[PDB]
Amino acid sequence: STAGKVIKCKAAVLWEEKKPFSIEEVEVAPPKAHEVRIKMVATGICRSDDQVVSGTLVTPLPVIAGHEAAGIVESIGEGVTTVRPGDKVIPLFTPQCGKCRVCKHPEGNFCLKNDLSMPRGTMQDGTSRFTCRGKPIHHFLGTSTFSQYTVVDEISVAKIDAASPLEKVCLIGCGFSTGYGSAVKVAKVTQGSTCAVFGLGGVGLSVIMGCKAAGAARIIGVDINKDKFAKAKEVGATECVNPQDYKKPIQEVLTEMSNGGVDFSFEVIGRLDTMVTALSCCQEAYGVSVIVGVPPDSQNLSMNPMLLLSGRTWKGAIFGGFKSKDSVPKLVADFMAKKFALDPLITHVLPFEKINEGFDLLRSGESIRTILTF
Amino acid sequence: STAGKVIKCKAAVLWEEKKPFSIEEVEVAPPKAHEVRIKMVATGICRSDDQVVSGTLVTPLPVIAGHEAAGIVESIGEGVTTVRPGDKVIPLFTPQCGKCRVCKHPEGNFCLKNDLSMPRGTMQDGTSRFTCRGKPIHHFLGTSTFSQYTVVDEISVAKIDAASPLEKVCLIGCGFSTGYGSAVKVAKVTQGSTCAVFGLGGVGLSVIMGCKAAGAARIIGVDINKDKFAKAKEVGATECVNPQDYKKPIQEVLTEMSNGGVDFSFEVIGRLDTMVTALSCCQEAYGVSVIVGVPPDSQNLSMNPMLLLSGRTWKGAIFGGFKSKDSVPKLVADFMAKKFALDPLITHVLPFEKINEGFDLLRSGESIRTILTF
Ligand SMILES: NC(=O)C1=CN([C@@H]2O[C@H](COP(=O)(O)OP(=O)(O)OC[C@H]3O[C@@H](n4cnc5c(N)ncnc54)[C@H](O)[C@@H]3O)[C@@H](O)[C@H]2O)C=CC1
Ligand SMILES: NC(=O)C1=CN([C@@H]2O[C@H](COP(=O)(O)OP(=O)(O)OC[C@H]3O[C@@H](n4cnc5c(N)ncnc54)[C@H](O)[C@@H]3O)[C@@H](O)[C@H]2O)C=CC1
Ligand SMILES: [Zn+2]
Ligand SMILES: [Zn+2]
Ligand SMILES: [Zn+2]
Ligand SMILES: [Zn+2]
Repeated sequence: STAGKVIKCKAAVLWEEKKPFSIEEVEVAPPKAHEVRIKMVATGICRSDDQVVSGTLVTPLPVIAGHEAAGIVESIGEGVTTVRPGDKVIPLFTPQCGKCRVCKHPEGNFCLKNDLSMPRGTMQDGTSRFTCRGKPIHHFLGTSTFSQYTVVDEISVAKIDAASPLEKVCLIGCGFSTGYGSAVKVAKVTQGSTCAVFGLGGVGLSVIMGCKAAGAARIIGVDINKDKFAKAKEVGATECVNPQDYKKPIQEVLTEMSNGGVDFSFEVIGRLDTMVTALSCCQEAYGVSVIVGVPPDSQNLSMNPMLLLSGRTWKGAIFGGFKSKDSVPKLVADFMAKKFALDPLITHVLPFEKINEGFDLLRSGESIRTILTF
Repeated sequence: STAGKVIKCKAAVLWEEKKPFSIEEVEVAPPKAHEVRIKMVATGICRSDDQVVSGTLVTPLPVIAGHEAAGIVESIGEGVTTVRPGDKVIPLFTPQCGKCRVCKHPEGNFCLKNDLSMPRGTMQDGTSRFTCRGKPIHHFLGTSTFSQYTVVDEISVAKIDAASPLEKVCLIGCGFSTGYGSAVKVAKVTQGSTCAVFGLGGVGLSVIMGCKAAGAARIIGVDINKDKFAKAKEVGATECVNPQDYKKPIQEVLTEMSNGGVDFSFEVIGRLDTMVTALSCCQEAYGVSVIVGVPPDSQNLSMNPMLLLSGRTWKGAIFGGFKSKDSVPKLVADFMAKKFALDPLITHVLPFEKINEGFDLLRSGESIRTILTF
């Protein structure tokens, strides 16, 4: 009988860029029509949430960040049909309305109801469910998972297996699905191909998992932090290279290593220069390069379109190209059936109250995924 | 007999950039091992040849330009197995060695023996078969068709049907195949899709022919020269737009016209700005944009990689992605079988001696293809 009532609970509020989060009481309004209020159980720390703190991923502040999570439905608003109270759910930072031209397209996943392209930091109705110190607080990507309770639109939540371990499957809400799908769905990596993966964090490791699942013969991990190489090899990298070790640009190194360029490359960092390097290192006639990393806000890259004229394909994707609400429950079912592993991404576990310590671990280079438990 | 002897003949020599072609006597050496000497019958004037004159497509000078042609084999060197004297042939500006990693790849066509990436202006053996006034003259793309006779490597020639009309099928050597293949093979335009085509010259009109052949429902032609619109509609454009008629950037106009972005766009001009505009006007989640136009040498474009992160695909191709020696004879057979039309591309037919007048028709906006006859 919190149904229909304001919930007071602890959240991690970001009042200002480049500051620690503030763990303090917020008010969470009850769900309106076609909204769902969720008791959070676990949430991952994704680099994207750090990019909000840095101001390189722009969204209105003050904000409740967090987008990679799982929890249990506390209550549903009028007209909700796809979840019920007590269901295990993953919030969907890329919604799936099922009605727009993108949701109807066989390839498209970047649903037109998204709050990513022109971020408002609201619910679909352009309002906020969060108050803190009597002030309205923004949502983030329609999820806001750094809170003991959040409210999401129905098109931004999926029901998952009632027996799911939420402290693992939260990663299906961002890192795992994004990297894995970038390899298997967006690039469509082929058997016996040579792949290069720039960035060996939680998302790059999931790209290597996808490239190994698709049968790549060679998977070259690229990182300036050599501490990341051991885990990259554990999940399928065949060799790792640190650009800092070489006199020549790493695109020339990777072209040499692959006897004329790789089949597939992935940028999984968020830098303009590595997006161009990753395109250049794929074979000039038939290579494919996928951008996964989030670039610094409003900045343009410079490149020579002759890289494309010879035959390269350049593409990007959100959330591994997966239609979110269709895909997430299937990915959970596949995890439950041991079709892929999440433990290699989880390097640290902390209670929610130690969220700043978890951000310090990511910023130091020491962690892949820290899972926060409520 | 001419076999085994130097031929003295008329060619159009380009001694330096931004000068008219010089019609004069050249000496054409006999073919060496694995070379083919061709009597030219017809050659088209392609914008790429004008870009050599402008200095925006860099190749060593002085040069015999011309790459879109057909002729008859005069003689063969030792070891030639794929053509014989008397055969009708089309020179291949993109070769097909059949042995390199690209030629062996199911998608690749940019054969590693090409003279496009790092142009030397020679035969495969690094020498020239042309002299003029006692000076060696460079080849262009392994073809050099602005000459009564040329010598090509065997991997740069295809045998075609003995009954084909060379004054039309010369366009299968460049413009038609480039535009048609960019639509049907590189973009893989789908039935009922909406396409935008930037540039309505000979290659852009061939892109429209391919989009119509693939069953596109809407084909929007874009040109600053409204005199190009009537012929674009004859070969399948459903509507034409001139960016100069609008207050808003044309990417915004096309996104509005297509109710949120086109399925397929094509840049068929050669400008950095229209390459970015064409990418932007394709739907952000599932759009495909193909670069066909040749950009100005050594210039980089500037773009926001968020255009790709949402889901766009950006790709370019040489020669419509066709593997050149396999494809050109089949395209000629398909033309003989009335599967497509070439007459709509031909606006002017001039004697070879009128090459400069042909180029002035292209520069003035008055022609699509001028065919020069020997
Ligand atoms: N497209 C999408 O849907 C999603 C994109 N993102 C983005 O993916 C990127 C990766 O996220 P995570 O794996 O969580 O981050 P992470 O920070 O854990 O991993 C990035 C890795 O890149 C390495 N790196 C940094 N600079 C480098 C350089 N110059 N050259 C080579 N390696 C370098 C770092 O050492 C680190 O190991 C971030 O930009 C993030 O915002 C994350 C998930 C969703
Ligand atoms: N990728 C490949 O294998 C090939 C590429 N090319 C390139 O394709 C391009 C087109 O070649 P052609 O059709 O022979 O050229 P063309 O000059 O006949 O056609 C170009 C059209 O673009 C239009 N145009 C110029 N500026 C424009 C602007 N700012 N906005 C909109 N329209 C504009 C012109 O009015 C003209 O109708 C050239 O860059 C050529 O070098 C041609 C053939 C093979
Ligand atoms: Zn939708
Ligand atoms: Zn994320
Ligand atoms: Zn080859
Ligand atoms: Zn051409």
